[PDB]
Amino acid sequence: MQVILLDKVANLGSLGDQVNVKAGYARNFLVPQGKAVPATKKNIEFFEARRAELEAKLAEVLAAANARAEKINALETVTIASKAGDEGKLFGSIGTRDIADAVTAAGVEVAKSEVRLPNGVLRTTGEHEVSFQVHSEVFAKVIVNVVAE
Amino acid sequence: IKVRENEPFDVALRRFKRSCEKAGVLAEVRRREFYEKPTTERKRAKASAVK
Amino acid sequence: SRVCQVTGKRPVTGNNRSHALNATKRRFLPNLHSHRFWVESEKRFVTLRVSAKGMRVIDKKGIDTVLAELRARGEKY
Amino acid sequence: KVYTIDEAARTAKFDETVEVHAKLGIDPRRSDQNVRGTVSLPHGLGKQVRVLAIAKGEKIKEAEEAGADYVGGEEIIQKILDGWMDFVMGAVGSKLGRILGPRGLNPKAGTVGFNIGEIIREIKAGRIEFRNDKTGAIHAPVGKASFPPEKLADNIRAFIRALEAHKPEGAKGTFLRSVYVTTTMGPSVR
Amino acid sequence: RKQVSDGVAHIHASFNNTIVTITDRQGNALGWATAGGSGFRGSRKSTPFAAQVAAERCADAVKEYGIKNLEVMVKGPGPGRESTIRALNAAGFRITNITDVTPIPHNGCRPPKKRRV
RNA sequence: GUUUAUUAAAAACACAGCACUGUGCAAACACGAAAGUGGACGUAUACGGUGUGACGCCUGCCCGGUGCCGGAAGGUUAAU
RNA sequence: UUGAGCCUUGAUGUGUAGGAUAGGUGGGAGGCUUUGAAGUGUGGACGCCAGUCUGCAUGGAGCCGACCUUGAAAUACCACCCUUUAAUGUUUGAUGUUCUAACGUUGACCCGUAAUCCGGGUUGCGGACAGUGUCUGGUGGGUAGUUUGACUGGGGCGGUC
Ligand SMILES: [Mg+2]
Ligand SMILES: [Mg+2]
Ligand SMILES: [Mg+2]
Ligand SMILES: [Mg+2]
Ligand SMILES: [Mg+2]
Ligand SMILES: [Mg+2]
Ligand SMILES: [Mg+2]
Ligand SMILES: [Mg+2]
Ligand SMILES: [Mg+2]
Repeated sequence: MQVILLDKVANLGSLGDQVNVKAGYARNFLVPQGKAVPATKKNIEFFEARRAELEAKLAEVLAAANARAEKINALETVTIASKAGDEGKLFGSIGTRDIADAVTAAGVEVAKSEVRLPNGVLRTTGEHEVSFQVHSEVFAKVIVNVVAE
Repeated sequence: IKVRENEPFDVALRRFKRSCEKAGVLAEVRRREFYEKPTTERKRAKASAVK
Repeated sequence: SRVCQVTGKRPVTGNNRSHALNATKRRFLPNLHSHRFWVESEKRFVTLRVSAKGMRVIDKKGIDTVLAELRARGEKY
Repeated sequence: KVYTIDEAARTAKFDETVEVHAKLGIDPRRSDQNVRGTVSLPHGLGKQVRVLAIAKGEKIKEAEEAGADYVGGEEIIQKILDGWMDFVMGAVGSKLGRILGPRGLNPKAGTVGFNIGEIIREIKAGRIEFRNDKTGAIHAPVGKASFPPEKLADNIRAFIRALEAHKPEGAKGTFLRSVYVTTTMGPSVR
Repeated sequence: RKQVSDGVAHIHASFNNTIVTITDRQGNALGWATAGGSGFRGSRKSTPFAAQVAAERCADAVKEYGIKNLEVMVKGPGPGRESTIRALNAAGFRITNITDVTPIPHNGCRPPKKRRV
């Protein structure tokens, strides 16, 4: 038969292709342990609706889990009111829920665990930097400036 | 039986084999089985070895 | 009885024609095989005595559709 | 390629040595492997041959100017017949036989042209072009073609040399072109 | 194919004929030749000459693994018994140790009877 | 011992014994379109078939023919 | 993995007069090797142990042609290849390796169920074999239906048509 697959399936499958398999394999193994299904045409278009949706649509929505950072370099500077000891060296210090909570709390809304401050930003005063995370490949840089007020 | 000769010489040197096996017990064990006839063979083999 | 539950196939009578053309009553049995089909929609195996043509029909129509046909004519399974 | 690559001759002196060896079929039933009266081929080729004829002491004044050089006289039939070292080729047709001076004990000579009205008449071309190619072992074809001064112009010996496919026997398959020589080898299909 | 260099010469030497096989140190057969197969048949092959040419055709067949040195194991009485280990020295083999392996029953089977010739 | 109930009781059948041959058990074999059975709640010192016919002394020669068993290199050879 | 096709790629020839272990015709009077040779020294190796080929290598720079003979002339070079053989593939199986999931179970167990049937279930052993359907070649007095002439000094035998 033809049959269209479900899971990845070894030396033939893919995850949702239209392979062609010996019926002995389809009945008796694949379809029963639902790893595939009869290509009843009714189905093959059940799959064409499934060829437009999740893919074409929700990847220009990860073009929004990405263009969040088109507003990461268009400000590129938050200040933290953290002072300085005996020579412009932070009396404060700023981490991730400091650089995600002092990022969210404006027009820059990020998820608190989306702010990568290398053992840095907060340790001393002045300008620093950080690695802001929204996508797996597209993050983005800013500049942080712990203001000693 | 065994000779594991060493360095400088290509000659056999296996004079050993005429001091033990070979035809000794090989022409012997070869043919007929003998029996009580070796008694007569080994009797003449001693009437000799007196003188 | 050598009868396919899907299609009705059962033995049929015909002739054996010799080379001399002698007829002889014979039968033609169907290719019956009892077979365990997994019915997902009932969390159960249902074994049927079917002809291979039968299997082919179950493969196309779909077991759930075929079982329904039997249920329809009060055929048990 | 589809037809023939005559650019596939591409370090001798000249590649006139590119022989036409197009396969033929076996002997299933009864069939032969015959070459016509000097297969010319629709390419002049440019070959100034040497055609030795069994003509007479009359046709030495025009039967020597038509794609040849000389002709063997009537006195030189057996007056030059006592030396294996001192002695295409021709043999006039009809009631003329060639076994009293060309049949003893091993060459290839048969056809040239039979003419009693003209030794070289206005239009009778076909000789000073190509030779022949008869049976050898398990096949035939053995000849020659084109040169180094050719291109897809001497590829008229592919649509008028592989077109020399004659009647086969029964349970045979004559079709396998192959040329070239004194450089490389090969050919495509037929 | 293959390569060994350290081998063993086996020679079967029986009144009727003698056969030579060169094998490796595990006893896996490499090459063999036989007095009766080198020509000469009958009283012919029953000679030390025949056994000689038999260590020869053999050397031209076992050098086909590049053997350099080999032990000798002699079995049987019979011509070619030692005439055949002379052929092996000369043919350009180093020759390590010699041995006799002709089997000696502690009186088992009853050997054949006859030979009223 | 058995047998032709009703023209044959015998030298015919059987018989213990012998031999050959098949059978590893869902045995071979047999009743059965099948299911189910017998063989057997047995298992090769067992079961089937076949001939011979207590016992004594013995049982030679022939494998061309037919039958059976084995073999595969080639040859020929079905549906397809 | 292996038996057959089929496609490239390499082998090799002791009929006689002879410079000599000439395969058949065909191109064919200079190709070649410093893109590193002849001939020595071995390697794998074919085999009528007659001898050949070659990757490696010591090597270090020319061989040839109608040459007159031979029914047929060049290891001068190249071809389509025959004698027979050999190596990858392409394809077709077939034989051979495992798996489990179809299927087999005349192993053990659970339930329906106080049941040596059956069904379902679990587990063990098998396992794409086995077996069955259709088609097909072989076997097939076990069974079946039949045939197995006439003339004739009765019929049969012989003879005859
Ligand atoms: Mg009585
Ligand atoms: Mg009575
Ligand atoms: Mg009555
Ligand atoms: Mg009475
Ligand atoms: Mg019995
Ligand atoms: Mg009797
Ligand atoms: Mg009967
Ligand atoms: Mg009958
Ligand atoms: Mg009558």
